[PDB]
Amino acid sequence: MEFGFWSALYIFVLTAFLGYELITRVPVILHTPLMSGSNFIHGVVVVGAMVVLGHAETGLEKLIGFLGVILGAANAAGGYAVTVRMLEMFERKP
Amino acid sequence: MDLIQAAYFVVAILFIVGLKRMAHPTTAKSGIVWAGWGMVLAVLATFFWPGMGNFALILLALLLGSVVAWWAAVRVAMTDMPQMVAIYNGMGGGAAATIAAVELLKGAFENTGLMALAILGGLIGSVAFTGSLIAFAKLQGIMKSRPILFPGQKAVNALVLALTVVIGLSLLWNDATASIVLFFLLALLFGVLMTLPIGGGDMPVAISFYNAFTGMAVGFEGFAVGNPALMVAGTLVGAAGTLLTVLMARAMNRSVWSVLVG
Repeated sequence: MEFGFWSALYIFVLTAFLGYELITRVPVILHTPLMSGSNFIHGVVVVGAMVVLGHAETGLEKLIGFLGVILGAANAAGGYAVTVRMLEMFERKP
Repeated sequence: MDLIQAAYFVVAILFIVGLKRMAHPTTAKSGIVWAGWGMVLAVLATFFWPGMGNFALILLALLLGSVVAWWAAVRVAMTDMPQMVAIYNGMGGGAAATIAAVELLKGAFENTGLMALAILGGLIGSVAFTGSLIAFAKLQGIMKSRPILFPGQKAVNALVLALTVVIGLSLLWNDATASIVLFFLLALLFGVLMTLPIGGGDMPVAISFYNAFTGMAVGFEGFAVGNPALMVAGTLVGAAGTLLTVLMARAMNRSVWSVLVG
């Protein structure tokens, strides 16, 4: 891994343990909204695509970096929206 | 470096707490809100990356993708929410691959182990991408719902995957720009092939599976390039996502492997 190979490996595994751990004891009714929110969260891919795009030369790199950001932005935007709508199903009417 | 570090750090705390709260009944509604700020902070803070340019392309692409996507999510019937989760997921993975792909063809890697990480994330991303699209198609009735089977499929799938992995490793010795497009074609190709056999009724577990897959994709992508916001959030979701897939399968009184096959 990166920025200190061991440093990073500790991060990788701790984050993985921590992630796994937060989700144990989730109820069934919350499965798919949980899926939507976690799907929304890996929406940060934009940030990575954004940096690829920001440093792109050669034009191929711009094209494919341009798609990267579109794809990444929809993942975050769309995922957010969808999660919110699922959560509205729990809500009463008056 | 240090204020971005500081921002991206607070972003992790916001995704962790958010994901934490999405998982409990009283606290679920706030969860998405907390993670929301996470995104905002992250998207702003990355403008200050040193050496940042092409800002017009950037503002275009953020604006284009975010709005068209928002537009769709809001109009769709509640009944089509599974495929929406699928298709936004697919594109998350496509992004993971694009990051990989660009860096791979500026060959901007000194450490060959990082290169390997990037390639792994590319492969996993590309699979999630087309994999999640086949999922969408099926739900939407654009394709046969039920398992699309054929003569010696098991073998052709393993074969493409094997061929993909192999020509993927190739990029470590020879990173020829021809090998790169081939690598991705094959990774996208294996994405589709993987999901043909998956029935429409099992699709919730396939989608949860691909969610784990793109999370992982982006965490790998984040470690390879030096990006903490991806490293954390990526694996956080990859790890939570694989557990989710187990629990969703269990709930559906069936197993993950079964879902994958016929």
